[PDB]
Amino acid sequence: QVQLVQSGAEVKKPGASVKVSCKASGYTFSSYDINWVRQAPGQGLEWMGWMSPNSGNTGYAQKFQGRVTMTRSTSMSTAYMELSSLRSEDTAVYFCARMSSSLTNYLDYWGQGTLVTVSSASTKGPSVFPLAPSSKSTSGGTAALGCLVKDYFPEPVTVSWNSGALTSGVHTFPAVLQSSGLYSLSSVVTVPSSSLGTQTYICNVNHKPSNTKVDKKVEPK
Amino acid sequence: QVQLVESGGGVVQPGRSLRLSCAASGFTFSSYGMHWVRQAPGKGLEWVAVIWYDGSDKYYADSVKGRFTISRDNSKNTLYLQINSLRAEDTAMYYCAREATAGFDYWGQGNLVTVSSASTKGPSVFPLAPSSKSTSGGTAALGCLVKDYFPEPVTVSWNSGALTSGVHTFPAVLQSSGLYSLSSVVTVPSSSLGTQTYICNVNHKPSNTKVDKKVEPKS
Amino acid sequence: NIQMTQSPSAMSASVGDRVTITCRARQDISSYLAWFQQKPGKVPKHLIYAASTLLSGVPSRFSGSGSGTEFTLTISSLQPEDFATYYCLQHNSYPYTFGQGTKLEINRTVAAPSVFIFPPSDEQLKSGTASVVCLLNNFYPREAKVQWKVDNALQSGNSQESVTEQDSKDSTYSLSSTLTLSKADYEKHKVYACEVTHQGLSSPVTKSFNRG
Amino acid sequence: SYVLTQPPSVAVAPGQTARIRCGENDIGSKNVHWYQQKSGQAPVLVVYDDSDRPSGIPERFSGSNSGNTATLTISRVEAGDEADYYCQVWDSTGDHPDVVFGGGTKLTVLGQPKAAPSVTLFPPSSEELQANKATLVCLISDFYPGAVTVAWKADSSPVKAGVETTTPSKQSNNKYAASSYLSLTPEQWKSHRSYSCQVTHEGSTVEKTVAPT
Amino acid sequence: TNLCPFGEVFNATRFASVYAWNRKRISNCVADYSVLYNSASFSTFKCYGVSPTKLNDLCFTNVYADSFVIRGDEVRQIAPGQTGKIADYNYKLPDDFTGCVIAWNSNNLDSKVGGNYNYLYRLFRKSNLKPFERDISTEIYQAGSTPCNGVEGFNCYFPLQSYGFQPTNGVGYQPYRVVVLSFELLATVCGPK
Ligand SMILES: *[C@@H]1O[C@H](CO)[C@@H](O)[C@H](O)[C@H]1NC(C)=O
Ligand SMILES: [Cl-]
Ligand SMILES: [Cl-]
Repeated sequence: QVQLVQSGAEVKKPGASVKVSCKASGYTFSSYDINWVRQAPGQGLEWMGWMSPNSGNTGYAQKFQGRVTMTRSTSMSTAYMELSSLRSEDTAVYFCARMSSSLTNYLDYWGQGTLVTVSSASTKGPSVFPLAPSSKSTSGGTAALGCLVKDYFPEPVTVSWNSGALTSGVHTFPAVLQSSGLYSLSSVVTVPSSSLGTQTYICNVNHKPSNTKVDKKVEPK
Repeated sequence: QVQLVESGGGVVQPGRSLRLSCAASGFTFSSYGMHWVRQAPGKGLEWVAVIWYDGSDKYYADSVKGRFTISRDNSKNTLYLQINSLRAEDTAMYYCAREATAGFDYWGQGNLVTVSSASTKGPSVFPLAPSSKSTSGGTAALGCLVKDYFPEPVTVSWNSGALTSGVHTFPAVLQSSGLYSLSSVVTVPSSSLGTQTYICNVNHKPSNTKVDKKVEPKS
Repeated sequence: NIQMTQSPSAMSASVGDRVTITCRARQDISSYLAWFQQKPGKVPKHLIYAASTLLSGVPSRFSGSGSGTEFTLTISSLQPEDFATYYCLQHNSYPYTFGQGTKLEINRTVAAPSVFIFPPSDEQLKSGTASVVCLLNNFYPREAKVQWKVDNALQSGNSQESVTEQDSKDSTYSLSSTLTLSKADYEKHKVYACEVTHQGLSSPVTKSFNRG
Repeated sequence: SYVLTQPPSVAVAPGQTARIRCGENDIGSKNVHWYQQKSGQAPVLVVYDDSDRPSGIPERFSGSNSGNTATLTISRVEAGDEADYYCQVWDSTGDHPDVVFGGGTKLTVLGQPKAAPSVTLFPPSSEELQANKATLVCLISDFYPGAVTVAWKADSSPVKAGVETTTPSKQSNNKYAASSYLSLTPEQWKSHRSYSCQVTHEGSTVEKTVAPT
Repeated sequence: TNLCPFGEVFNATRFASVYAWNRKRISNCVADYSVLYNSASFSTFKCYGVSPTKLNDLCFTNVYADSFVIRGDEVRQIAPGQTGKIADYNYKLPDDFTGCVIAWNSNNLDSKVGGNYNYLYRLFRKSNLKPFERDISTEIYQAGSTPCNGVEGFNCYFPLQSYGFQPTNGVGYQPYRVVVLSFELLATVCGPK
């Protein structure tokens, strides 16, 4: 099997540069051109250019001519793509693909993609608040309680419940990017209303990009 | 500040060898390819050889393949041309030039190579005295005869440089003896033969000779 | 070697003329032909490459043309610093090949030489040799003839000529003719003559001396 | 240089056949290729050379190129075909030899119930009001397909200021979840007697209210 | 059954430059080849490895239609065993070529007054193109002993050159559209019989 293994995610502030890698596996690196495709979040694919590992020559789309550099390392079979003068419009998953042997030109094998996020928000740990349960959150036999993970950057954030033991009924919702640029998510668990005083509910929050781990007890009102 | 200075040239006997150098500065030597060009006395230009920027590929002229070897040391920023199986056809001025975006934009100063069995001999200088029967109220010719010298560069100055107008230094001729001879002459007002002094200065650096010779009127 | 042929091998022109020099390739060299300029005694100056691309500093009155095997250099409004020897060189394939050269000299008006004769110096005669020198100064054109007559007897195979390059100002030539003799042959004859003919002389000029 | 214009959306039912059209002048002059991209994954090549399919691609996928339109016929449509489908060409007949993609076409296989939204609304925590801030959290869950229209109102009168809403995202169960946040000042929370979050789906309307204290 | 879309190859509005020639693979159709042979609006129709008459009776594994634009006196280079700027650096046919080279004069389409400098061909290369290889790179060519590093100059040339088609040019310098049909053998593309 031919495999295209890219590099990890990157978070950059506007005006910076990014250098994504792509290691090729089960073929002859020098026998196939490497093309780079780009995909904005929930949007179409945008082609960037082609690199010939043998010759090292390139060909870029005019949209990127002057801000993109596509290089290679023969020794360790790795193609590199470098975008400079980044802006938020360059927030996208950046894809690595092998062009076919057929001059027909189809991309037969792709890569996992590298997410680079361009924003001016700086790393901030989340402020965590308890969303306390009320008898107005119940369905007679089961209420709802949660933790609000407010104002953080960048993603991701991890939420567990009661030391990673409460797993049945957890629902951690996808985050929202606000106008300020900071993220906020919520994590809610639907819990029997015969045990609001019988058992306690702690919520564990982790934001590794800021080394911020927080525990919040959720008592009723 | 970009410079190509040569050394090593001089006199060698037929069959023997000589290593010519071309030292570089004022630019990145390893970035540029280098060529050798030569010119026999009174003949045209002859391209000799070229060497790639990184050593590597080298090329030669047809009349030079096998006997000469081009090379270079990038750490010493220096280009070389080794010369073997030397014949009279190889007596020439050798220039190095760099191949750049703007062509052969910089050249060495040139080093002479004179192949022959002769020995480095300084010249004998004899005054060509002006005629005391000079036409009167006109011009008078006088000069210095620079005879029997080897190898050839010879510089002639007049009154240590003060006299520059009216001077003709003739190109040297390679005599049958293997030595060189040339004359340098100057025309002066026939009246100032008595007052003004007239001295020629001949310098032959291959033998480190400096001669000042007195050209006085004669009958 | 591709081998290049220039034409003409020499020519003369006035300041302000326009002059063309031809360079021919034995094989097709695309448009990769360079032109060089060299003034007597100095290092060559690369003028043009790729048949028509000027080098840094070269005046635009130097215009190169040509493709394949026939190339031409056209110099317009000739200027004093342009009179030199011009070479062509293909840079299409190794080995690079230079042309035979084209010497470009100024035309000037016809001038007659001033002739001088110099007996051998006594300092030289003491050594055992006798060099007699004849000088033809500031003439044009360069074609001149110098016959040596020792006691009205023409000499052969014992004289040598040397001519200068055109002078910066008067654009003239000068010639040195040396008669070589042993002192034995020298002191056996009385009158030494230098006979000179040139386009600007109505009749041959002679300058002579008698040993003494 | 040419642009491939796909139809943004095409929806069918299970067992039916979907046809995705890729358009360009003289598109038959070149070979059209087709890729499938399932949400959160890399594109996979489904048709190459107009009609040839790679190894392991079902035969119910088929390709054709007949003039100025190429179409991907996906027949006997299953659920795993719900994806984004892109067409691609290599165009050197314009100014620069480029690889061109189309805008894409999403296949909503549309084969599941019409489950209504579950909504829970949360007031501001006392710790947040102590921090001089306020947030109302409207959580919409287990709603299918994958739309929703949200609106807030302070005492029935809409707010529009301070709202930030998530775009619908599929859950494990295969329904879509979404969320909406309303940023208030503490005084604005206590000034009004009741804030409400209204959720509209298909024709549904579910409103949840929260009061201060 | 399926019609082999030869009309979309030949009557395409725009053609590619020869350096970046286009290849359209034709497959799963019934080709009627005499449509081309029996109607000669073409200046050249040279086949190799097959006779043109018998094309409607044979079957092949695949067909490739390569198209591009050159000038008249270069059509000769679109043949097996040719040498020249086109055959060496742009479009090379193999020695065992099975197919047909079709060309026709396109002066009325690809030349314009003032000159059409849109079409390019490659001027140099380190090595000659292998058969059916394509080079679309634009690296500055190093013809000399010094690296170019992106700047053009002495022995440092941009590798592609424009054609310069003007309607007044001689017929040997006019533009010609060229379609090369390569038949891969081993019955996906067949004649009407
Ligand atoms: C191109 O158009 C002409 C005129 O309609 C037509 O006769 C011809 O057959 C077309 N080309 C092909 C390959 O069908
Ligand atoms: Cl490509
Ligand atoms: Cl490049």
